[PDB]
Amino acid sequence: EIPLKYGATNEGKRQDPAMQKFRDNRLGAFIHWGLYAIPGGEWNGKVYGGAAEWLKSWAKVPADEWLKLMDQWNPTKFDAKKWAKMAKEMGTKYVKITTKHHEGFCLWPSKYTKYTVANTPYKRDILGELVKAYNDEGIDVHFYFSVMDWSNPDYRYDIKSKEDSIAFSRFLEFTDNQLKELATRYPTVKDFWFDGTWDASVKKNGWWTAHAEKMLKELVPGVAINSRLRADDKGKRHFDSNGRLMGDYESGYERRLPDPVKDLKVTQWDWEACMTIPENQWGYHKDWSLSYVKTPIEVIDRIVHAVSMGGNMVVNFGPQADGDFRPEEKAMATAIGKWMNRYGKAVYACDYAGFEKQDWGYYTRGKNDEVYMVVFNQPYSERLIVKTPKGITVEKATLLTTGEDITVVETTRNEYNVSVPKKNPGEPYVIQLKVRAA
Repeated sequence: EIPLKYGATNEGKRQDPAMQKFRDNRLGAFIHWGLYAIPGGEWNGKVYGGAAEWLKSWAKVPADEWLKLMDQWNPTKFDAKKWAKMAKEMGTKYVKITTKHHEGFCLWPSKYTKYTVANTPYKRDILGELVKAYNDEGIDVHFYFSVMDWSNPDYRYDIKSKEDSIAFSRFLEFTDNQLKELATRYPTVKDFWFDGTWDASVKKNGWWTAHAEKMLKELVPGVAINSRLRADDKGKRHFDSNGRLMGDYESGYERRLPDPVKDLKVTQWDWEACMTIPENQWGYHKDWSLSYVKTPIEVIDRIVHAVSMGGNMVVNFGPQADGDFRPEEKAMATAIGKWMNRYGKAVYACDYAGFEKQDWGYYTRGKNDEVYMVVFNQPYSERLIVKTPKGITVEKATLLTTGEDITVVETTRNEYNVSVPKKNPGEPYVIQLKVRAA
């Protein structure tokens, strides 16, 4: 054991009701919305291929000039009730919102900086309106927060002088102030998802990361805190120097998912993946031809994949500067919602099933021993192979949508062919198994 003051605080998964809710939700949406939506990846006639929310960096824009985009912040089509309805129809159980991204513009009227929604033509507390509207639909709200802040000259990337130390200490105070403000202004918040914590300055101040977790947990009963916030005494991030997960869940499979065969270790902790629709755009980018754009079925595959390995999945949206969503995003949310309405019993409140991975798709397990086969790849053989763990048998198979009985044939000791449905469902589909343990 390496002695640590600022390492892991949880042993194993939290099982209090608030964490069970975070987990059972399973499917979320992400909102990246800030000043970067205005230029939408273009600056002075050049369209940059990099992530739109990083345009200040790509185009080397000074802070004062970038922040002058506030003069153009007037999203007249914004309607928090419409956003919440969109999320509800998609089947999301929670929404994670960029309270402040690296640019430092705040979606709530912070008293600790002038770079906020209050000092724009629109004036209104976007974050507060969203919290109310999502909550009215029974949707939990999580707050994204970037520690790295390009708008505050006290930020430092590393500490190389006494003046750096003093400035960064002021920065950490400012950060604390904003975090306490979020936690008290929006007391229904269920999670803080930290970003921009990779710099040497933060790594050298692991004590602060532990303090932030503790401070927020005191202010917001049951709140979840992501692993990305956390560094230990030695500067090790996410997992401490003894290999123990810090925070309440692992946040890391950002546009990447664990391997269904080789990465079963992830089933031992709570975790949440977050994904973009294009390859690498989070904020609004005006030109989605520049990289591969995922289809709804590709997104649904990723959602089920995460749940099959005991994790949550969050699908990102980058709203337009005007406060509406682009057509591709409206189509995506609607297609996901249609599928979730039909097949969501295999997603919501489901978890890892403990079965060997098969080529047809994924298993998920419900709260009362239901085992769902979620079929993405239809065998020409018309047989879905099911290999059961020792002592487990398959008593029945049923097509989820219709309740029709599906033939199950024992082929070997411990292996069955489950027939495909008589009629090809023509989309990824669910067969529910009844299983028995010896």
